[PDB]
Amino acid sequence: VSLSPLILRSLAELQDGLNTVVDKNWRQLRRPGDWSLAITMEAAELLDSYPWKWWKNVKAQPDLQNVKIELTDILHFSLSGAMQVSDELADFMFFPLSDTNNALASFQNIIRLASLQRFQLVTSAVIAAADDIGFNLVAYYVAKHTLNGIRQMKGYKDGTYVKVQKGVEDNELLHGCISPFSLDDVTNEGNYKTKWDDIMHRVYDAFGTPKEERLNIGHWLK
Amino acid sequence: VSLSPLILRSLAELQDGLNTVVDKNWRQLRRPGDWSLAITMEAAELLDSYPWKWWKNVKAQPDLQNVKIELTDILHFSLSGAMQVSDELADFMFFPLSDTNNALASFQNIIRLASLQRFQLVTSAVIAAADDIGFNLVAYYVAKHTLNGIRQMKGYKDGTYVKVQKGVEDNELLHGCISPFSLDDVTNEGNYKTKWDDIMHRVYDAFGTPKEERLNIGHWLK
Ligand SMILES: O=c1ccn([C@H]2C[C@H](O)[C@@H](COP(=O)(O)O)O2)c(=O)[nH]1
Ligand SMILES: O=c1ccn([C@H]2C[C@H](O)[C@@H](COP(=O)(O)O)O2)c(=O)[nH]1
Ligand SMILES: [Mg+2]
Ligand SMILES: [Mg+2]
Ligand SMILES: [Mg+2]
Ligand SMILES: [Mg+2]
Ligand SMILES: [Mg+2]
Ligand SMILES: [Mg+2]
Repeated sequence: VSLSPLILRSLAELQDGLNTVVDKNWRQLRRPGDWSLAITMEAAELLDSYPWKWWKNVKAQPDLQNVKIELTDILHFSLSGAMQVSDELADFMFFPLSDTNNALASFQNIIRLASLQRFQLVTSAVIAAADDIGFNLVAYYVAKHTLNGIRQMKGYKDGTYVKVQKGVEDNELLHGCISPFSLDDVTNEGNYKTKWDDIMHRVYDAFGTPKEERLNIGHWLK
Repeated sequence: VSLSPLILRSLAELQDGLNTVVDKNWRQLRRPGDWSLAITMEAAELLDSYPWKWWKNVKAQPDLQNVKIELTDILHFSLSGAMQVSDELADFMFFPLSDTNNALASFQNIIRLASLQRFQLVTSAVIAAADDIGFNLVAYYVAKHTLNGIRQMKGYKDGTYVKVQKGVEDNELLHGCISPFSLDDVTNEGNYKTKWDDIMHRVYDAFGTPKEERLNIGHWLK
């Protein structure tokens, strides 16, 4: 249903920090329609994790691990949209999402909500989806946030980064960085920041980031 | 603005024939929401032909030739949707489409129209876009229709087809199959069918289709 407001605020802080790595003055440069488009396009990636096409590889299997990654990407963009516009559940999300027909309908409705700039509702939708599917959305967020920062360090913005190397997409390495961590670990009121820092360092390890280039949890929090 | 109704009807006939190659009973198996999803996903391909991302290869150039292909793909799906539901312009398309901001807005609005199952309006939008950009939509349709059929012959539906070979995407070969043909050639009331047949054989040539496997224009027309 919902995250603790203190956890949500820390996620928002991380998101602002990441947006600032991309551009120092992102709050002036970006507009709500940018985040609508970004969510639309991640939702298309999410939809394409399923075998929806009736004319192309009809017996393909759903990439349910990639679903987690794309929902996490949507979260980054819905947090970002919410920092620019206030929006001023059971209608548009259909459970269980393990049913492919429910997933295709629900994730198409995320596109509609994005186009209406209902970013907070999109955030609520992703939280509800992670609860239904049963994955650790907060831990996924911290891990992908870290990979996002790594990508920026390694030339994503100037077109020199390569996402798939030796048969492995960078995103795939995140699953094992996160699996040691429980839901309680990453939402505990007193100790969550240390566990987020642990996730970050596991991701930096996975990409061989030199120690001097690593940004710890405190870099991101206000 | 609009095509001749006789030209539109022949396109619809070709579309029905192609849909029948994919599945004999497509008219029972498919539902309007399928075509909405298909158009959404082609519109995402269309949007991704532009350098819209502010965090990833920011100085990339638009793939304006691929725009033509993706609009043509949308047409196939909007024709198909219109065969299942009646819908029972200047608001949602913004010219010139050579302006990237106009294109991103317009093509996002195609997604909205698709989700509303306004398939005839989507068709009108594609016709208007081709008129504005200045490409031969009918010739593009016939060429991609032919490649679509070829793909089905070569295992697209069972996952054995390879779209990009030796650095060239199959779609790229279509441009040169079409460039000899004028707008008048492919819409002339008396002779258009022969010119469509010519396009088809040029596409079969490009993919080395044995003569016995080729389907001529008459296969597709009622
Ligand atoms: O201003 C931005 C731009 C991008 N992203 C992140 C969010 C997603 O997790 C990720 C998606 O990158 P792609 O793989 O689509 O390129 O980018 C941000 O957080 N802020
Ligand atoms: O029932 C169908 C399914 C697919 N297509 C065609 C339309 C598009 O031109 C093409 C897109 O194929 P992809 O490259 O997305 O897979 O498929 C049809 O015409 N009818
Ligand atoms: Mg993406
Ligand atoms: Mg992806
Ligand atoms: Mg993604
Ligand atoms: Mg496609
Ligand atoms: Mg394409
Ligand atoms: Mg396409």
